[PDB]
Amino acid sequence: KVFGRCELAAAMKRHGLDNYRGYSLGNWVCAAKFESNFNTQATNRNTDGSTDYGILQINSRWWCNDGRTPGSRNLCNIPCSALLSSDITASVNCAKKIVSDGNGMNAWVAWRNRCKGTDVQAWIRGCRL
Repeated sequence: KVFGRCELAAAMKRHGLDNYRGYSLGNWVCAAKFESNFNTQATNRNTDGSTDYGILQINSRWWCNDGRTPGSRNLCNIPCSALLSSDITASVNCAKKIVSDGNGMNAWVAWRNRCKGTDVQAWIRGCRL
């Protein structure tokens, strides 16, 4: 499912992401935009053999099992495939644990490279929330 901008912002807000660990809603929308173009089915393989999954490109080395990243952890306790569902619930709850891990949203390279320090609120502008 390819989310609309406002649609995803409302879904993320409903799942407790606005201001989660100090990160306003615009940060998550911005990250999803540049990680996955709002597409829940986005996957991208990394050079170490791990794969990024779903709306927030959650990585199989640490956070989910894809049966294909040897010596990996499954700290979100989910199959990576669940991260691709049109329902973002699994992606959101896993991201909550990623962003609590110490490094905040720097765990997402596109957030730090393209969202951090910009006007992220513009990403929820015009949305009814």
